[PDB]
Amino acid sequence: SGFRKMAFPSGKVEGCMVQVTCGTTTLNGLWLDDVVYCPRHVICTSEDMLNPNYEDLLIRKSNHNFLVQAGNVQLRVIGHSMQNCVLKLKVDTANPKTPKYKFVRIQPGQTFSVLACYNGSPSGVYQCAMRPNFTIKGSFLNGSCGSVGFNIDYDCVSFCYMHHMELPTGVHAGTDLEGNFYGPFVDRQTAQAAGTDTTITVNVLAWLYAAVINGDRWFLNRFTTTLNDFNLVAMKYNYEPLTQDHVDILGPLSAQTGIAVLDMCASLKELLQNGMNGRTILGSALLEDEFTPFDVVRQCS
Amino acid sequence: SGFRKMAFPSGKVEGCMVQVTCGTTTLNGLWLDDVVYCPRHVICTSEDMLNPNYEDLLIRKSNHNFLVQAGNVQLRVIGHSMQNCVLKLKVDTANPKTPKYKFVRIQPGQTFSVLACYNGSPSGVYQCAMRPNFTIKGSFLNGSCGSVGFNIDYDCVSFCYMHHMELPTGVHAGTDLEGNFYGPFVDRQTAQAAGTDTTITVNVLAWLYAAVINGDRWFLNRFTTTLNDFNLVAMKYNYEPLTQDHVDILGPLSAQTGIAVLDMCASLKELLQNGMNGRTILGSALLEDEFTPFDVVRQCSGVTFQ
Ligand SMILES: CNC(=O)c1cc(Br)cc([N+](=O)[O-])c1N[C@@H]1CCCC[C@@H]1NC(=O)c1cncc2ccccc12
Ligand SMILES: CNC(=O)c1cc(Br)cc([N+](=O)[O-])c1N[C@@H]1CCCC[C@@H]1NC(=O)c1cncc2ccccc12
Repeated sequence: SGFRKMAFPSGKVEGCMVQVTCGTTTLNGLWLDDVVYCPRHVICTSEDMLNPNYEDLLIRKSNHNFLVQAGNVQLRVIGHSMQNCVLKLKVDTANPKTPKYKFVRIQPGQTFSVLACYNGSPSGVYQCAMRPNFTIKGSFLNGSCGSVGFNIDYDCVSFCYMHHMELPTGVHAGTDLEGNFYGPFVDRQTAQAAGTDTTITVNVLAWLYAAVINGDRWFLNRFTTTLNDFNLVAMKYNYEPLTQDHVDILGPLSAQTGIAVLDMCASLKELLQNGMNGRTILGSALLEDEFTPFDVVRQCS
Repeated sequence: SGFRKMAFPSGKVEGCMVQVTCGTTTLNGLWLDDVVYCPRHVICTSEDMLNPNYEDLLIRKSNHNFLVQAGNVQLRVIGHSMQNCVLKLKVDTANPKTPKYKFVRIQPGQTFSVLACYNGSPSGVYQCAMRPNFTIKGSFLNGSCGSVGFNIDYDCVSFCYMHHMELPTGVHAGTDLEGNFYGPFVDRQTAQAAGTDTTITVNVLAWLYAAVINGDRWFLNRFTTTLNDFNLVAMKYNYEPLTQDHVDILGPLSAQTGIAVLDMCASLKELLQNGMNGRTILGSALLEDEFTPFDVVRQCSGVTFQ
């Protein structure tokens, strides 16, 4: 028992972290097989960032203009290309520590583990959720670009995020590993306000099921609601509307606990309307929305 | 910016995790050089657990009763011994992925990362604190015994915890890597109770400094308090007494923020008495006590590891 914010073991990703330097600009890269992936803004100077022409900036660089270092050892570049917002550097050798991997584009509300790196060396590993406004509330400092987010399934690493920037509100924005940004953000130094965020309804429901599994059941009530009646309450408290696909994804947790999803929604409605009255759920005084149903299943059997 | 419950990179420890099977029992072992360390209760049947005599039960086993697998490679056991509550199995082959390591016994309130493993496979990593009652509030299922907790200094892994059991109240208990339990617990299926816990004060102060570093300042005030006056309020709300040593280790965070420790203590005193008035600190409606001053510095300055 117990329920913790748990990241995947980072070893398989650590073996892929390199340093990428173009001019004086240096950030982290992801070395998989014979390709190194990193944010394309490594080819920009600070003044370039205000209004970059990435296609022009790329021709004025060359294979020799890229300095890739794997553990203080330099790698040699044999090719350069740009796919959306990621730079791809073909190198001399396939990484011998390349894990079984895929590139995936996650949906908002899905979670993943981030390996925060600086100069190609890891600082820490933590769990994040792709927020409905396509930011993530990460922990990143200057030099962290190129750090990646990932999930690990039975020995295959699914890379889903590469870090590009911190917005003025302190949240983070990035691309998938094909270089397409999550959300409407762009790799330019310009006003880009993230839209207002919302609470991930299905994740909050997943976490309440985790609480019931761990013995917290004071919030269960005898009432029920419909999907439409619940969604009227959700919009009032800035919760994502609940869909039938979300109900189905909670099916495993509803079956293990015997609590129907729309019954749990009735419990959630009361929690939104009345608060918690000085109680906690899984040690939290607030409703937690960065655990997916699959995150709950993994820890809660 | 941002502040997360952040674990160490686990790769170095992942390379040491093996599976240990004795009879119908399988749990995790830690393979360092040519030795595998694991909970000694792997030699017990369920009936043995009610009142085991480990010295007798170990005399009754042999090298061949132990099946050790590192991934898909079987390792052959050439010796078995017991050091307190840990079993030590000498194997023919040294782990080529053995990192620089030490075995340390941590103090209550200190933090570490747990690499949750099952059948020798790492499943997840998270940060936890050694609670003042010498339990940890972990996330563990059946088969997790032998999972280890650790810290990393540059390239050296300091192992400090090996998981042995879940108490009936749902918290977790274990040993250092010399086999000595943290707390008054024993590896026996018998009535056992953890003592009453307290809040780790120096960690709450560290976390408040992390909040200021991240721009949360609404809880700051113009007052300062004395050590004694604070401790009078702290002990009344089940907080650990604040010591001069705790003030000194908070020094870097105090200097980086320009907020004196006893100045922050005035904020903590008001927070303990009055709550947050519907506000949050680093996204939490409660005071967090599982970040040490060193954890805060490591995360907010970008300390890295091999
Ligand atoms: C801060 N400002 C922006 O992050 C930013 C904002 C916008 Br709008 C657009 C871009 N853009 O287009 O690349 C940005 N990235 C910067 C531009 C050049 C390359 C990388 C730069 N950022 C980091 O190094 C960085 C990453 N993570 C957390 C941080 C925390 C503190 C300081 C810096 C970071
Ligand atoms: C649950 N019960 C106890 O864990 C327990 C309780 C007491 Br009282 C004493 C011991 N003791 O003496 O070892 C215990 N360990 C068990 C006995 C034999 C060896 C390993 C056993 N535990 C696990 O497999 C385990 C570990 N962590 C979380 C779990 C969650 C659910 C189920 C099992 C676990």
